Formats: sequence, C-alpha cells, structure tokens
Amino acid sequence: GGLRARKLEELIQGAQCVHSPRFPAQYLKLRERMQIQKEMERLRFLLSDQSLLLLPEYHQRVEVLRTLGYVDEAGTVKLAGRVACAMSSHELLLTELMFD
Amino acid sequence: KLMSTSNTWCDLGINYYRQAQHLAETGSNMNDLKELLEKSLHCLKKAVRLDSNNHLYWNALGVVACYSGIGNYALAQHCFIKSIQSEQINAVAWTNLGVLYLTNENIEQAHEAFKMAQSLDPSYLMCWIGQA
Amino acid sequence: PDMTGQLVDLPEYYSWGEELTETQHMIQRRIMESVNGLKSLSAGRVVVVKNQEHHNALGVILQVSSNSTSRVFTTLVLCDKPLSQDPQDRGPATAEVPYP
Repeated sequence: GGLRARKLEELIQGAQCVHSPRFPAQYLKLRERMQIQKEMERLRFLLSDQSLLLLPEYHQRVEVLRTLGYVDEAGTVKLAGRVACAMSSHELLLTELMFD
Repeated sequence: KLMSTSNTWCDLGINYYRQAQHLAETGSNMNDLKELLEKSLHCLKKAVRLDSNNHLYWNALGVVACYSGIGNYALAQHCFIKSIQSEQINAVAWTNLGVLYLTNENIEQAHEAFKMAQSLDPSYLMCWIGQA
Repeated sequence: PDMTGQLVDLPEYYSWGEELTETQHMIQRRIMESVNGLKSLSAGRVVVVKNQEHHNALGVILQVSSNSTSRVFTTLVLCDKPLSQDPQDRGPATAEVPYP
C-alpha cells in the first residue's frame, strides 16, 4: 500500500487537467456521475442474483449432480435424477446402488 | 360442416388414415387407396396450417407421412422435430423419431432418442419396447 | 463532457485521488489500531489534526485519557484567532477539487 501511495503521488504530481481552463466544473460533474454510478452498481448487485449468499453452493451441488449421471448439461433431469427424486432419504446413495 | 374447427379436421384426417390402414392390412387392395392417403394428408395439413403451434397436429402429420404407402421420411422427421420444439415435454414424439431412426439401421442414434424419451417419462411403454 | 487534450488524465487522476485517500485511512487505521501506536500516544507528542474543526493544524498532545477504550486526547491545537462572533458568515462554497 505504501508503494502504491508513492506511485499515486508520483502520478498526481503530473496531471494535465490541473492546467486546463475547465478543470473545476467538468471535474465536479464527473464526481457526481461516478458516485451515483457506483451507488447504482451496488444497488444492482443487491438486486442481482449473486447477492444470494448460498449461490456458489447451489452451483457446487449442480456440479456434483453433473459428475454423476443425474442432470444433463443446462439442467435437464436424467432418468437417475427422476428416480432419486421420489425417494425418502439418502437419495444419492440408494439410486447409485440401484444403477450399480 | 356446421362448425369448422381444427380438432375435427385432425380427427377426420386420422379417420381416413385408419380406413386406408384397414384396407391395406387385409391385402384387399393396393394402389387403389392412393386417393384416401392424399385425402388424409390434405386434412392433416389443413389442420396444421389452421393452427401451427400444436404438437398434436405436427405429430399426427409426421406419423402419417411415414406410412408404408407414402414413405416420405424427410417430412416425417421434420414434423416430429417441429412437434418437439413446439412443446418440449413430449415422449410420444421422441419415441416416434426413435422408431424412424431404428428402422433405417441407425442403432446408436435411435438408442439416444429412446433413452432420452424415457428420461422424460419413465412409464411410457413403447420407449421400453424400443430399448429391448 | 469532453476530455480530449488537456483533460485526458482528469478521470484517472481522480481515481488516483480516491484510492490514495482510502490507503491513508487504512494507514491511518494501522496508526491508531496498532498497540505500539497506542503506546507512543502520550505527552510530548506533536500531531496533525484533520477534521471540520482543525484542517491540518499542528497540535501537541497534553495527555491521553485513562480509558484507552474511548481514547480522548486533550490536545493543544492551533487555529486562527476568531475575528468574528457570528456563525452566519459560513456558507457553502465551491467543492474543493484535490490538487496535486
């Protein structure tokens, strides 16, 4: 971080906008738009699907299904999957035992 | 005559198909049932064009198209594919494609169609018979 | 806006300005958050005070409060002698752009 600070100081000491005639106004407008855009981005993330805490675990579960023969690519149930659907408990182990 | 709807058109086509099938199966004639088959195709095509978003009409046209007297397999394959696309949950259409592939010496691809079809409906009889 | 020319680095400079500040604050946390900083903070210490009250005025700490949980530093800080008695002269001004 300190090295990044040093490099940022080095870059800050050479800006061309500081010498531009229209430095303050355009800059404040840029501040407003970036702040608002960032707030929108966070808002959309809260409104998106990645906000769900358990989504990576859902993906991991579908992958575990796909390595065995229960779900086709793009999520269509296979015969073993529909067999393990109507099962009381330990669906995976019992249906795997049946096919083996 | 007094109420022109699509379902009656499709049923009329199926009835003409049955009459032709009966005449052929008793060896009673051949090449004298041609008009009956063309009438059947005409009725099914009229029904399909009347409402071309129904898997039933595409499926019926496909099955008739592959009758031994007509023997137009490309149209049958097209009709079954259209029926499958129209409504994806269709074991009947998949099994009919499986039969089409199986009779024309395509064991692998017919196996693919039958296995997927029973994947969609585990208690359909014809898919199991095809697998056997 | 149009940034072609003297304004080319105006947004990127801005980014360099923003990120840098968080780093000082991170550094600033790593200043107050450290046990050794918490030990150095005592009498005989000169500090730079930055808030709405003191804007980078140099101050010298007189004492550190005994409750090191709520660390209240009684500190002598220089400010302009108030040549006024009325809070009405303070009003919103141009948003201070970060210069080099």
